[PDB]
Amino acid sequence: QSKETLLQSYNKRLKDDIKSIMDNFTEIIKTAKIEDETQVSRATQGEQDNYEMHVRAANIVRAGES
Amino acid sequence: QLEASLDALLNQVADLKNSLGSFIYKLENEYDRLTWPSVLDSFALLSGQLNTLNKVLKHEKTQVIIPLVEDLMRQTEGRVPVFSHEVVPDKPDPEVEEQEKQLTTDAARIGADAAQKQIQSLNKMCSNLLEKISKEERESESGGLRPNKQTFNPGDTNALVAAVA
Amino acid sequence: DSVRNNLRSALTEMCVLYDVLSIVRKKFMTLSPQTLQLISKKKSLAGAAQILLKGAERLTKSVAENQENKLQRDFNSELLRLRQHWKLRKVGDKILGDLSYRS
Amino acid sequence: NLLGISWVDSSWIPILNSGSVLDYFSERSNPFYDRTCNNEVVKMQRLTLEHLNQMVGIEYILLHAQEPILFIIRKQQRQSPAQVIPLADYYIIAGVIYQAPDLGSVINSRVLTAVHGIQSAFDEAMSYCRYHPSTVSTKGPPEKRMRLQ
Repeated sequence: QSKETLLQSYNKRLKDDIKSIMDNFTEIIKTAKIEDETQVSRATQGEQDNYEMHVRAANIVRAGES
Repeated sequence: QLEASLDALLNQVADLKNSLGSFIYKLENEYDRLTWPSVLDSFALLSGQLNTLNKVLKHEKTQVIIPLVEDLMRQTEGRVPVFSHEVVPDKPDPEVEEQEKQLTTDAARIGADAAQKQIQSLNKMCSNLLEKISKEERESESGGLRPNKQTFNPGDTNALVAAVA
Repeated sequence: DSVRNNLRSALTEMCVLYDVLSIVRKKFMTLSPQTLQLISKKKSLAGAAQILLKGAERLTKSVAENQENKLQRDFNSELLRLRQHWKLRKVGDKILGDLSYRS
Repeated sequence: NLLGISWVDSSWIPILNSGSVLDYFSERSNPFYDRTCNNEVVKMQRLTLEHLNQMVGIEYILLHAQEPILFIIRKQQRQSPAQVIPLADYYIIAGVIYQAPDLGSVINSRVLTAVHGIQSAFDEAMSYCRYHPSTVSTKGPPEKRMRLQ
């Protein structure tokens, strides 16, 4: 069923997944924020956002590799 | 004033919790499958919701809560202000206590001028350098227009094909 | 499971917070060199890098094993060998075209 | 701090009425206010709400009074009249000292708890098992017709 169109769709999906993995890596690298910007609740919200970003970057890397 | 941002954050947290509970109940089966059917999607959704809530709480205010005086009407049914007055105080935080203790021990484990302040400054400098390098790489790679391949040119040879002439 | 219990606790905390906010949306009123973010950034960086390096090493080991012993490479490798040694394969789902002597 | 607790005096504060409000404010259970507030200054000669607002200090006022069940107190913290900033926690909600804390701390605690739970769930469900890269001649119509009989 549309072998050429199926191959084109697979290539587009692979390219989009690669671009999304690259964008996720760039976002994880740019969202370091070593400066202590968390002023409302540092010890709680800072650690929460840090763990969330770490889990998100790990999941994005695993999904991109797969 | 701040009631708008409060309601926005409450709706965001409620949507995040509802999505998490729905994903759990749909993929519980008394045990999770070790193939990542939707675990990556659920983790990404939870992380995005948490980041959005943190950004909304940190952007701006777009306290004390007395007893009761229709989402809240479903939970606080029958007009019971004592329930809201008793559930408002109810955190042990056992692991958070040990974490705070380990942090307040030294918080840098070495040095005074080279403490967490200078470490954070150096980390921010390295992160800025890495972000500049990544932005330069992205701007260099954005020049790619399209994979312009090449093939035969039958448009000319067709009219140029042989004939009675 | 423990993941289910953690998710249930998180959902309960979020629901309690949302209910308190909706009630406040009744009667409301107004009432250390720890460097939390500085340490949390490095902590999350190390935590993510650990899993990233683990996955990368696992993928590299699997690839090196598949490239070293060229006997268990069933995915497309034995397939290329078979096709070079056998008939065509009309790929409808996985394979077709037996020795029907239709050639 | 004592916002996380919800203690209440049993022998000291026998009730939470208007007259018992002064006894509840003068008898902390466990913590209710600071000793250097205006409550102790007004309790020197005679406890009253007029001297609390007159004397510059952290006074113990009532936010909402109701003898039936709960009475919202307002522990004012200001050295000037016509102003009531709630700093202490000596409410009479449900005949007991309420928390009256800031919602930011509770929100941060809940968010940290949820983040820790999600991280533990991810770390647990990460590694569970192996997910690495590696009829036509069935003429049953006769049987059906025979079973129909």
